[PDB]
Amino acid sequence: SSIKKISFVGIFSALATLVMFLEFPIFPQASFLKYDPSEIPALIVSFLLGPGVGMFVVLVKDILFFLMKSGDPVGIAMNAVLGMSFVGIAGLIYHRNKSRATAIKGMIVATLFATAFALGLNALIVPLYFEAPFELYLKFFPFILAFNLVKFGIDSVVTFFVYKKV
Ligand SMILES: Cc1cc2nc3c(=O)[nH]c(=O)nc-3n(C[C@H](O)[C@H](O)[C@H](O)CO)c2cc1C
Ligand SMILES: CCCCCCCCCO[C@@H]1O[C@H](CO)[C@@H](O)[C@H](O)[C@H]1O
Repeated sequence: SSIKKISFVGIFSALATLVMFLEFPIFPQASFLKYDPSEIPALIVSFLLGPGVGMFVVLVKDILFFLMKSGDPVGIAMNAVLGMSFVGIAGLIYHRNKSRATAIKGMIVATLFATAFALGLNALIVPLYFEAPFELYLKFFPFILAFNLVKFGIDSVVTFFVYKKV
């Protein structure tokens, strides 16, 4: 209820900023791809309060996380760009047919989109970030694909066993 909800968002984003400190590289080769489950707070916020609010959370989350981990602008900007895209799409699908069907149809789609958005993004970033030629990206390609497919897929199914578990 306005003031009651502003605080709810504020502590959930500050909750996600916390969870972002258990980030681990999962892939030993790809030390740049690091998994954190902080996209599960925003996915919950996006379902209750709307797609724009969910992106606001991951936006402020990564800003705070960047203020505390000052030294990864492009990486954090990548996580913010991919993160905002994951929740806003999942929020939008859920948000015209309250039917629980749109909950998973949005997560299946959002997981696929954010995965595709990551490959296209890294295509002109992994060359630029490592100041390398385009072939390095292609060495990393199946790991970038498997990562964001697993990261957002896990976040999709974990948020579902949160709604289930009630
Ligand atoms: C080159 C680079 C590529 C990244 N690619 C992805 C990605 O494909 N999917 C994802 O979820 N996060 C990705 N990240 C997010 C990363 O785990 C997070 O931003 C770390 O905080 C990097 O500092 C990427 C980060 C960098 C630096
Ligand atoms: C609007 C109310 C929503 C409920 C919020 C309670 C906490 C967040 C939901 O799940 C939790 O998230 C953590 C971080 O990702 C996980 O580590 C943890 O295992 C899991 O239990």
